[PDB]
Amino acid sequence: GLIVDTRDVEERVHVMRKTKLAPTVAHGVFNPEFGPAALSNKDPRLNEGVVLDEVIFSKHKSDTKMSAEDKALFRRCAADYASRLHSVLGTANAPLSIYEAIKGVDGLDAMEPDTAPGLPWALQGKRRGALIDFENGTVGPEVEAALKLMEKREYKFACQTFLKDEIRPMEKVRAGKTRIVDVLPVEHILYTRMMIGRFCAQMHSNNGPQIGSAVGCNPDVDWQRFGTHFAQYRNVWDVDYSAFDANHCSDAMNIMFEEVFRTEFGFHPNAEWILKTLVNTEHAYENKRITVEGGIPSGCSATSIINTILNNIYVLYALRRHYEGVELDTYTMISYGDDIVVASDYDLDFEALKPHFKSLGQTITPADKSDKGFVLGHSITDVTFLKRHFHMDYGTGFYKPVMASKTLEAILSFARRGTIQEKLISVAGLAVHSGPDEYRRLFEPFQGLFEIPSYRSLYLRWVNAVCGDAAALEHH
RNA sequence: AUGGGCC
RNA sequence: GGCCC
Ligand SMILES: [Mg+2]
Ligand SMILES: [Mg+2]
Repeated sequence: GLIVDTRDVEERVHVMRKTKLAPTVAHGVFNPEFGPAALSNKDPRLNEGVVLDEVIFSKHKSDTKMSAEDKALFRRCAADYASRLHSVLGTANAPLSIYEAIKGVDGLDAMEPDTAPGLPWALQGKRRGALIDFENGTVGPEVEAALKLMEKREYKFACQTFLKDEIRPMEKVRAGKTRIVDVLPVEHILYTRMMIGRFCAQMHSNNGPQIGSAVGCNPDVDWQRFGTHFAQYRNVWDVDYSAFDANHCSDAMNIMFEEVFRTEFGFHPNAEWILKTLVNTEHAYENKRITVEGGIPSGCSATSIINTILNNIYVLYALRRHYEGVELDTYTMISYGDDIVVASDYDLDFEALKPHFKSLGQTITPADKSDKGFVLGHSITDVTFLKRHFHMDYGTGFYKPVMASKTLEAILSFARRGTIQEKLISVAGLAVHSGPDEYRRLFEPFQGLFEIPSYRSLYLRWVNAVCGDAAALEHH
């Protein structure tokens, strides 16, 4: 978004730490073009004269402003999408109890007991268990006091910046393109869950093309559902954004929140108010305090669902800004945050749509880059969604999420000390869809050192997961 | 080092 | 704990 202020405060918030990721035996063998993200300025792998802390805020280039006519247009799309959405989810969106916000419900995971609390708790050595009782689902004085404030709508907060200790393409490491997480205070997360926790549960349970969202899906078993759905259309588009999160303009955010979370849909009046506190935020990084306008704080605030809803409304608004008579049935789409798959039988011109996404401050481009702009005819077996391809399992005939072996190799070449065993059994679950031969190759560097799940066991597990009867069929 | 999914 | 946004 738009960085309006850049002040320097005396007290300092720490981030620059060492990476917990370490090279495994696989690394020496596979030799991936991947590595831990740069977390320091003194990182020897960084390109000369490349200032880390400067490349982290280079995503905030502007809070694009919309005219009155586009705003009224956007509002129309938001209300149309809100309509479909709640039409499918229902309208039992009353607040959750504090107990229910902490433990969650069906469709909603409980809160994480041992993660960061945000500010200003980080300036007091307090963990999450020190503020909240994740057992009995209870909160302490500070929190409760903070809840009243939020009830009063007089709550003020700041985001704590964290560099993401993940593996990335070496090109992005060297370019110091480490991604960051805007850790919000723990009370904010909780209150958000109270205000919109039921809604999020419903979204997770109802994931699919109908609501245009994959949040809460399980690739292993939903690829079949999503795959058959999309192979059903003439055109399919793998659309990429750049800085989706950052490029949400206040206009757009403010209109979605107003349109999707109205009290008539069952929401407590504070739902709209809490979300709106994500627009203009103050971000604390070491000795720096940075006030930003526009953009959704990445990681802490039903971030995925908000990013997904917006994505749906962006597509409907672009199409409508270019074509006449466009409705939600004109096309079909599933998204997960910024990740998106769009499909239609009309020769929709996504090359012409670019400017219209620009009118929102968003930059769309084809996934398959080598191709000059968006083409037509592409089928679902060409796109990526959630870093997985849609391939046909020749054993069952079901679609299966296949990850690129280069990616898998990367994942297997770095690990957090003392978790290699768990991680493997975890990655095996993903590798099984590559096939027997690839599966063997991938884990070969680990054989005789860890327990590698057999291809057969994970395969049988999958077949049942995806379609229990298909398993029974193989027995009749 | 996180929101949220999925194991 | 691990992956995916
Ligand atoms: Mg502004
Ligand atoms: Mg994609």
